[PDB]
Amino acid sequence: TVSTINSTDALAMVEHSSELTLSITTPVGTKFVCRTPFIGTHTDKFLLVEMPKISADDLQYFFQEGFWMNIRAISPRGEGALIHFRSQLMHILQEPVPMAFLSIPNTMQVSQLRKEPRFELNLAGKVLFDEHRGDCELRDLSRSGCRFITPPLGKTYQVGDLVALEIFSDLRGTKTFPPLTGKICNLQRSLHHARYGLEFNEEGRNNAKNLLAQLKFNGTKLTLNA
Amino acid sequence: TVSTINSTDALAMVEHSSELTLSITTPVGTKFVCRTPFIGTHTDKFLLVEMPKISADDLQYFFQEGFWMNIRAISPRGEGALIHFRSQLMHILQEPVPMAFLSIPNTMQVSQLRKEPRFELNLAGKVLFDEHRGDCELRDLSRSGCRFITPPLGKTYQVGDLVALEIFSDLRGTKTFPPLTGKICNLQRSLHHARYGLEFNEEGRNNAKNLLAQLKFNGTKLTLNA
Repeated sequence: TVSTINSTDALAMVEHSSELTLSITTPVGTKFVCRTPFIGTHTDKFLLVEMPKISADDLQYFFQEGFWMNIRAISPRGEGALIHFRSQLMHILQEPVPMAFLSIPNTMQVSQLRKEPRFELNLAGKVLFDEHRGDCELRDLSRSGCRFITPPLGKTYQVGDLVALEIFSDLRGTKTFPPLTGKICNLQRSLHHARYGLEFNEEGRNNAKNLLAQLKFNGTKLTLNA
Repeated sequence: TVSTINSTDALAMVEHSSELTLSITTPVGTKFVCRTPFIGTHTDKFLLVEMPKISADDLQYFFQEGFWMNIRAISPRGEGALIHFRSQLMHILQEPVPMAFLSIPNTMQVSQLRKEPRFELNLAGKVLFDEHRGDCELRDLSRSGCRFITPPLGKTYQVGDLVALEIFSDLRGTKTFPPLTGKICNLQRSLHHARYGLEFNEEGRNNAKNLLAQLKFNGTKLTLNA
């Protein structure tokens, strides 16, 4: 799962100048999110960062000494990794150059990212198999495969079947993205669900890459950009 | 050969917290050398470093704002690389924490290191071949092979000969390091020189690794530690 290690080792995984994401919560409970480059660290005393490129007002309201924040750093190690930790804004300097000094916790949590990230969704569409079309809902998607559900009492598919998912790309479902083609690699029938796992073929992988690109992230998940 | 590239790209090759070597020349011409960790950089404005761990007096005499220095940074990229550039000490801070701000030049010179570094030397010894010993001088050495010279009028060796170099390990040449064994891979005879290139076998490589370890670096080259 996730690993908790010493901050010195966790930060060694991060490249200087890389971007940090700051989720700030002010003393009165208001929230703000910004990003700023990671300078480096001083011994084990401070985490140095550049002043966020935000309006003077936002700096005034959300970037004051003493304020706490949850920071998320990135690491290129392996297929990537995310480093999460909580830090307090200790000092701000304007001379010789504007920069902030954050606190360093004893440990940080490191999350290894997957080679092929999976996205959770719920996009209606059609399943095309042997010239017949049925309804389906895309529930999980990665550049290599996906998971979809269909009406438990509609047409049934068997493992090994070459199907094509025609996902609606519009608000009212009439237009569809290029088809996600592949073979059913697994399935599960229950009283209320017909669950299927699809493994894309070359064509399917390209259209999947294209579909992920047309989608918009709402802060929680990918959805139709409309 | 050596490459000259933009400092932003050159510094991206260096890992934060890694050690920097500072060769300082004061305004009155005196010289000093110290090492200190690399913090990171602020945008393209400054190179941040930790205060060198030297005596107060040395800091007073060699680490003042305005002083120029030649810096050498290391990079793990490839078999390694050395980044050389000149920098001026722009600002020193004591609060929130002691740290120095150095200038960043437009470009830096990057030198790729070899997988198997070669050392220049001149260590007398004996060449053992077919039970006979002759004089020689070790002139070049790496973990995998070496170059040595012998009296142009002494015994001659041919390419492919399995010889053993018994390098004297003491001040007056009577004791020798474990033998550097291998095959002559090339040679060159001149009026004043008999030059040979040796390729170590397994045994030779181990003794070579051991010999490099017993040697002392005088600041210019490796020599007998005595």
